[PDB]
Amino acid sequence: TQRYYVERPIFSHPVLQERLHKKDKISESIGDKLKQAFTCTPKKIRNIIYMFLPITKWLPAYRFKEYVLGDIVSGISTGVLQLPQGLAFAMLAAVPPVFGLYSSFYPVIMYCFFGTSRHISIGPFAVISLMIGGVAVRLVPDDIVIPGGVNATNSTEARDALRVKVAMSVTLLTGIIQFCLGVCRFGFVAIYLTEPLVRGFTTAAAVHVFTSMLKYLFGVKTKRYSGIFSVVYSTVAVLQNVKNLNVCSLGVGLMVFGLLLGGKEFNERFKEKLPAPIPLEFFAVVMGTGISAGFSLHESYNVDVVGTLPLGLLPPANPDTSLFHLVYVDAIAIAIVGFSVTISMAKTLANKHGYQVDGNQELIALGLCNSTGSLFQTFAISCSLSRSLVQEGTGGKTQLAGCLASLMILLVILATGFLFESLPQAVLSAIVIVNLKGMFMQFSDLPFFWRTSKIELTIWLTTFVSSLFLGLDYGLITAVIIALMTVIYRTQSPSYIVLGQLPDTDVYIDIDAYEEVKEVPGIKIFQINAPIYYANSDLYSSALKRKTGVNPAFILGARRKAMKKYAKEKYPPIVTKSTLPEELQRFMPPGDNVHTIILDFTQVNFMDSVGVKTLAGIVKEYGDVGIYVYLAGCSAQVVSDLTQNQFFENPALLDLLFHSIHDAVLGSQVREALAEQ
Amino acid sequence: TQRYYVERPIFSHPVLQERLHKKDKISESIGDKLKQAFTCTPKKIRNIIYMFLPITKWLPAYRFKEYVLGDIVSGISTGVLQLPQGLAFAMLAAVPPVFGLYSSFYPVIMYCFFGTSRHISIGPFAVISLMIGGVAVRLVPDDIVIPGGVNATNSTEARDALRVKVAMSVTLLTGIIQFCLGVCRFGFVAIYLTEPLVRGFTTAAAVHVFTSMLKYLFGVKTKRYSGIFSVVYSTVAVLQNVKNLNVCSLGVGLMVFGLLLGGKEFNERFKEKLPAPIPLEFFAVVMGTGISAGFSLHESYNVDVVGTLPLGLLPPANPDTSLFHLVYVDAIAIAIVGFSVTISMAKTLANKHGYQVDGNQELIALGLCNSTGSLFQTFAISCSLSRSLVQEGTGGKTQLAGCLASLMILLVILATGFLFESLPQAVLSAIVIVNLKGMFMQFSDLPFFWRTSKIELTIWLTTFVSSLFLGLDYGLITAVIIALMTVIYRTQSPSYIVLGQLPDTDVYIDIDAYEEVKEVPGIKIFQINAPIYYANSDLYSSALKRKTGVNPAFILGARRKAMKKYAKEKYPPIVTKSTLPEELQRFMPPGDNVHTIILDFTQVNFMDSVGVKTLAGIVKEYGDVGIYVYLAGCSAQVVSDLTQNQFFENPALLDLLFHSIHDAVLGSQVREALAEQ
Repeated sequence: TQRYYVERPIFSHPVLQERLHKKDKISESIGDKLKQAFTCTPKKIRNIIYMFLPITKWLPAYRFKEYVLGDIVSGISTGVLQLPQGLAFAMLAAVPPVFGLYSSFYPVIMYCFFGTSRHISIGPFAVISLMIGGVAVRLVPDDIVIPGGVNATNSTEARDALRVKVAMSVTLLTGIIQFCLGVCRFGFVAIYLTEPLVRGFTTAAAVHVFTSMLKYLFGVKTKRYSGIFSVVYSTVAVLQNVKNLNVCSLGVGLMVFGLLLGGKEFNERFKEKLPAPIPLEFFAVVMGTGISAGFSLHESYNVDVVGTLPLGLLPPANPDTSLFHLVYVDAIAIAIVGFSVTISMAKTLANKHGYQVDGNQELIALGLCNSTGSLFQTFAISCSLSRSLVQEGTGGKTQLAGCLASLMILLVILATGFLFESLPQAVLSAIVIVNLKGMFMQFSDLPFFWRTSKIELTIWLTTFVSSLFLGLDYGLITAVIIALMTVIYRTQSPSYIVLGQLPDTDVYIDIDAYEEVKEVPGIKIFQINAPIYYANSDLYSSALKRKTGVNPAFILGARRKAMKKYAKEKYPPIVTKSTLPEELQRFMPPGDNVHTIILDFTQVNFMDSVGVKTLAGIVKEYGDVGIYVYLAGCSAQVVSDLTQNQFFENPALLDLLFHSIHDAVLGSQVREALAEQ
Repeated sequence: TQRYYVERPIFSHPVLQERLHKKDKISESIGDKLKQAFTCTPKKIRNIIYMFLPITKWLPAYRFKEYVLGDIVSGISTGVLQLPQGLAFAMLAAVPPVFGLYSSFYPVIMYCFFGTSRHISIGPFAVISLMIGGVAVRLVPDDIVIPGGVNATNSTEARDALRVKVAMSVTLLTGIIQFCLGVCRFGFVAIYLTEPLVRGFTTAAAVHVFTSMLKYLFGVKTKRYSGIFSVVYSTVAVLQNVKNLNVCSLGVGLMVFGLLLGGKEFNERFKEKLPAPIPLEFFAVVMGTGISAGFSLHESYNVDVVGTLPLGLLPPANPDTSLFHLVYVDAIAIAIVGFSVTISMAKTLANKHGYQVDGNQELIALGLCNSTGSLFQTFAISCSLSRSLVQEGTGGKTQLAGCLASLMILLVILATGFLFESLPQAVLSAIVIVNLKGMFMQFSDLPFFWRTSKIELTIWLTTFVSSLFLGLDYGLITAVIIALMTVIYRTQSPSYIVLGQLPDTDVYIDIDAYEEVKEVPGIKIFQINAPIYYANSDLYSSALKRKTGVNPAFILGARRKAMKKYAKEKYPPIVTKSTLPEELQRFMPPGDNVHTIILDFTQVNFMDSVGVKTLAGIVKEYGDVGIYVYLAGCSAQVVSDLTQNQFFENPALLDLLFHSIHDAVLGSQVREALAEQ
C-alpha cells in the first residue's frame, strides 16, 4: 500500500445526515429569468444578429491568398460536379433542367447569406426529386392529358407545368414548416438521429438513386411507386421491358463510365498542379457534346437527349393559396425528411474540424431557402447527396466558395445554352453513379459494428431495410422509433452480476469473472447495471432470486414441510424484519445460512413507483423470511424518490441504506457479530 | 472511526489487471441447450401439463368448508352483479341479450378450465361492445335495410344477424391471434404497460361507458363514432336531442339509483350475516320487474324495455371463411386491445396475495375462450370492467367460484325468461353507473403523483387524453410509445452534479447540496446520473464545460490573445497529453490552475460508439489544453466496449482509468506532487 489509507467510521445513511446539513437551495425566482432583453442592449442584439447572420465575420475577417484560392477551387469544382447532378435531379423530377438550375443557384445564395456551416455544398438531394416524381404520379395525373386545344404529340407541357406548380406548393409548405421549426429552437431533434442512422440511410438513398439511374439509362417508361416494394416494383418494371430497346444508350453510358474511370486513375495515381489539382469530370461533358454534334451519332441510332433548355431567367411568383388543403400530409412528410437529412449532413460535417454549428440556425436557413425558391419558381433542395464530400476534399474554407460556384453556374447558363443543349440522359446518369459509388464504397461498416456490437448491427440493418423498401419518410420514422427501442432493450436486458471480494481490500467484482476474488460468509451481493423503471422491474426480482439461488418462497415451503415431517415423530409498531421460526431441527435442507442480502445501487441511475413497490415487496419478503437486506449507494436520487413514495415510516429502513458497498459489508459483519450473544 | 480501515495501494486499472487473471468463461456450447426434451420424461410432460392445466391442483387439493363457502358466495355475488352487466353490454353491442349471456356463460367455463388466476370474474368488457358497435356501424350498414321480402316495421333482425356474424368473425380472429401470441410466450409485452397506464386507461374506459349509458338512458338514436372526438360527437349528438323526449326513463333511472344508494348505505354502515353478508343489487331487479308488470307503468308512458329474450341455447357454428380479408385491421386492433386490458387486469390482481400468474398461460386461455365463443355463437370477453374488483371483496379463493356462477346464470336463463322479459334499458344503465363510480372513486391518484413526480403526471394525463379522445386502440399504442419516450427523456435530461469531498474521508458529494463538504485544489469532479448513448451525448459535453466552468476553447483563445498582447511589448509515437505553452506571463486571466478533470462513471450503466467518439474527443482536447482527465469506475462494461471501439493504442489511456473515485483523487495528487520537481 503506497497510499489510500482511510480509517473512517461506519456511515450507513443516518450517520451522514446527522453529520450533515443542507446548505441553501437558492434559485432564480419568478420574474428574474427574463431581465436581460426588453431594453436597448446593444450587446444582446449584436450577439443575436451574430448568431443569425454569420456573415458579420467573413468580409471583416478574411485572408488574401489562402482563402481566395481555396474558395475559388472549391466553388469551381463543386459547380462542375453539381451541374450534371442538377440536370439529373431535374429530369428525375421530370421537369426541364432550368428548375434544377434554379435550385442550384438561388438557394445556394440564400444559404451563403444564411448558415453557420463552412464546408458544405448546399444543393438539391435525390430522394427529394424522388418524392417529386411520386407526387407527380400520385397527386398529379400521368396519362390523363387534358386537351387544351393544340393536342401536340406530347402536350404534357401542361402536365409538366402542373408538376412544377405542385412542386412549387409543396416546397413552399416545407420551407415554411422548416422556418417554424427553426424559430422554436429545435436541436433536440437533431441529436435523436444517430451516426449509424445517417450512414445506413445514405446507403438506402444511394441504392434508390442507382435504381432510378438504371431506369433512365435506356428509356423505359414504366410506373413510379412510393409504397411497399416501391423500388422493387420499379426495378422489375424496368427488367420486364429492357430487351433490344436501346443499345446506343448503353454504349455511350459504358464508354463515358470508362472515361470516368480513366480520370479516376489519372487523378488518383498522382496529385499534381498543372493538368488538374482537383479531379474533375467536365471533359466527359466535352466529349459527349462532341460525339453528339460533330460525330453526330444521335441519328446513327435515333437516340434521344436532354432536349431543349430554355435560355433565360424568371420573375418571382407565389403558389396558389387554395390548393394546400389536400396536399398537407405529403408536404409535412417532405419537410420532415428534408430537415432530417439536411441537419444530419450538417452535424456530420460540423463535427470535423475546430468549428461547431448550431442546427436551429441551419434550420431557419434551409426554411428560408426553400420558401424563397418556391417564391422564385424553384423547388427546394438539401445539404448534399455526395458533393458536400467533394467540397470537403476541395477544402472549401468559407461559404464564399458556394457563392462563387452558383454565380459560375448562373453565368454559364445565361451566357450559354447551346453548347450543352444536346446531351443524352445517360451521361448525367453515369456521373451520378460515379458519385454514388464514391459515397458508398466506405459504406461497409458492417464488419466494424460486427466486431463492435450486436446493437449496431440491429439498428443499421433495420434502418436499411425500412428505408429501402418502405417510404423514405416511413423508413426514417420507423428507424428512429426502433433506435429508441434499442435503447430500451439495452436497459431491459441488463448484465446481472454477483460480486465477490478482492482479498483484504474493499473492492468487489463478479466472481464468475475471476478466480482470485473470494466470497464473504452469510453475505450475497447482487449488482445491477441498469435502472429500475416500470418495465425493467419484475424480471429483476426474478434474476435476483435466480443468480443468488435464494428463492425465499422455496425457503418458506421447505421450512413448512420440514416442520411437518418433524411433527410426525408506537405509531408504526411494526418490526421491519422477522426472525427464523426454525427450531434447529435435523430436517433442514443443505442450504447455506446466508443471512443478509446486499444490492448495489451505485450503478442505478434512477428509480420509479413500480420499482419502489417491487423493492418494498422484496425487502419485506426477505425480512419475513428472516434474511437481512442492505442497500448500497444512498446518494441523492434513490433516497429522494424512495422517500417521496410511501416507503418509510421513519423505520430502520433508513438504516438499510449505505453510501458504500464495503460500508454495508462491514455494517452487516458488525450486526452479525453483535447478534452473536 | 469504529471500523473500515483499508490501507490498500493505488489501483488505477492496470494495477488490477496485472494483479488479476480471468477464470474460464465456460458456457453451454452448441447442441446442449435442448438435451431435456425429445424423450419420454414423465417429469417434463408432467410439469408442462401442470403449467398448462392448473386444474391438477384444485380437486386433489381442496378444502371442505372455507373453500366451499367462499366459492359459493363469490360465484353468486359475481353472477348477480354481471347478469345485468351482460345485458347492458349486449344492448351496447346492439345484439339481443342472449349473446351477452353466452359470453357470460361459455368463456367463464373455458377459463375455469384454463387459467392460473384465482381471484378474477372473467367476463365481457365494455369497450369491447363499443368497438362492436363501431364495426356494426362502419363495416356493417346501419340505415340500409335490404328488403328480404317481409319488410317489417323493423326488419333489422337481418341487420342484427349481420352484426352477430361480423362480431362472430372478429371474435374468432382475435381469439386465434391471442392463441398464436400465447404459444410464443409473450410476457415481455405484459410488463411494457405500467401501473399508471392501467389506472388512467380504466378511467377512460369508465368515462366512455358513462357516455354510452347516458345515451341509452333515454332512447335518442344518433350516430356512433370511433374517431377524433368520437365520444365528444356522441355526447353532443345526445345533447342536441334530449328535450321533452322521455321522462319515464329518467324517473325510473333516478329512483333505481336512489334504491342503489340506499343499498349502498345499508350494506356499508353494517356488515352482518343475516340479511346479506354481501352487498347485492338483485332487489332492484325485483322492484323494476314489479313496477313494469304489477304497477304496469310501461303504457303509463308508452315507455320501452329490453324486449324479447329468446329462451334456449344454440348449437356451435363456424364463421364464414371468405370474409376475413377486409376485416383484418379491425380484428387485429381488437385482439391487441383485448390482450392489453386482460393481461393488465391479470397482473394487477396476481400481484396481490401470495400467488403469481404467468401471463402466457392466461393469454392462451383467453385466446381459446374467444375462439370457442366464436365457434359457440358468442362474442369474445375480457377479464373484467369492475366485477373482478367485486370478486376481490367476495374472496373468490378458487376458480370454482366463477364456474358455479356461470352455471347459476345458465340455469336461470334456461329455466326462466319470463320473469325478466320486461325490463327497461335504464335499470341496467344505473347498475353500470354504480359499478363505474365504485371503480373510479379511487381514480384520484393525481395528488399522489403530483406529490410524487412530474413524470407520472405526464404519463397519466397523456394516456387519459389519448385514450378518451382518440381510439382506445390508438390511445393505447400512443400511450405506450409515450411512456417509452418518458423513459428516454428521463435519461435525456439527467442531473449533472459537481462533487466535493467530505473532509478527511474518501466520500464525495455535490457541493451545492451541502456546506460541510469541501473542494480539492486543481481538481474538478463531474458526476453523471445517466448513461451516454448516442442521444444523451453532446449536451453532456456542454454541461461538463458549463458546470465545470472550464471552456477549453475559451482557454485556447485566452492564451492566444494574451500572448498576442504580450508580443506588442515507436508504433503510436504520440503523447496523449500536451503541456502548457504559456511562458508564465502577467496577461493570464484570473482563472484557477485546475489541472485535472475527473468524471465519475460508477453511475454510468453502459456506453456507445457515439459516446466513445465524444469521450475520445473530450479527452484529447483537454490533453491538448494541458489539463488532465481521469475516469472512475473501470469495472467491466465501460472498459469492455471502450476497448471494443478503436479507443486505445495501448496508451496511458489505460492509466486514465480508476476503479474508485477517491483512488483517482489520490492518483492525481501523487501525479501532481511528482510533477513538482
